[PDB]
Amino acid sequence: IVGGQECKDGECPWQALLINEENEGFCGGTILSEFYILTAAHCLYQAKRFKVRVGDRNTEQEEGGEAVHEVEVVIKHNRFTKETYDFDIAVLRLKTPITFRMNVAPACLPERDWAESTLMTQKTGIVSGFGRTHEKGRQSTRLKMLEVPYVDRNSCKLSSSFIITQNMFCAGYDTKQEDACQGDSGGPHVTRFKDTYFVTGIVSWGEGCARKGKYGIYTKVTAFLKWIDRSMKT
Amino acid sequence: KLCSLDNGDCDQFCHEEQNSVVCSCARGYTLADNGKACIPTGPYPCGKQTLE
Ligand SMILES: CS(=O)(=O)c1ccccc1-c1ccc(N2CCc3c(C(F)(F)F)nn(-c4cccc(-c5n[nH]c(=O)[nH]5)c4)c3C2=O)cc1
Ligand code: NA
Ligand code: NA
Repeated sequence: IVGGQECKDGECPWQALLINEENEGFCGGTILSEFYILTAAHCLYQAKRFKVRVGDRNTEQEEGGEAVHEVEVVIKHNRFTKETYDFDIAVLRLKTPITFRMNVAPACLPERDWAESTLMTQKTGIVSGFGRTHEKGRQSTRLKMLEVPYVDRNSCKLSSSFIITQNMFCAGYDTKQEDACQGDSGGPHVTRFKDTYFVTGIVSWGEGCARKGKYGIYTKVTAFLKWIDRSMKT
Repeated sequence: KLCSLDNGDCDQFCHEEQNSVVCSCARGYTLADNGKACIPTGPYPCGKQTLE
């Protein structure tokens, strides 16, 4: 995250961190339930074998409430391709269930029509992650969050060099130099509704980070609710 | 207006059935007696910050 604010105690409890063999965070994830993590399909190419870290806010200090989970099943969308970045979604089933506690809790999965008419129409959402704090930088050791305005679909398509499919949405600022960045990929974009946070997006990609006239591109979670529901039964 | 008027006073999901508001909740919540609020079934319900 470039700009924004640190996630304080209990503020971003749905955040998961994908960790390689070297125990370094490379992508984010969203806790959907005790056995399932939502992430980006493209994250699965960033490491041969990876684990899931939950309840982590600072990667330098062991947090007690912090836990490492092994992946049992990787459920990747067969339609994902590096050429388009379309269908940038994957579901992970863990070997052991997550213990919910302070800093560990799932985000809600909304119903499709309501998310589209009610969540997607709010002014903003919140993106969070351990990604780079500047376009050229190292992975943050602190979990950050940033409030990001929903971006008009037409402005989104015009801002981009690449095709913005119907499985994608824009969020961010045109002038303000704050946005998600590399390493935030797979992480949550949640929308608050009456003090309840619903997962609305998956950090997917962007042309640089926090660049003027550019936005963060997210996998639209609503386009995959049935596929997510199905994945959780298998 | 129904669901367009302040989410039909629902806490969460608002649906329209026979020109009437029908509220529902995500998993881990039970719809309240007033048929509008969503009550957590146990500790750590989805979407709640753990600030306490
Ligand atoms: C494969 S393709 O054919 O190009 C293609 C074809 C079709 C569609 C997209 C693409 C595509 C374009 C650019 C990228 N890339 C380019 C390099 C980069 C870096 C960087 F600069 F740190 F290296 N970070 N990062 C990143 C990562 C995550 C969030 C944000 C973000 N969110 N909000 C915001 O402003 N940025 C930024 C990217 C990124 O997504 C990847 C893929
Ligand atoms: Na930690
Ligand atoms: Na921008």
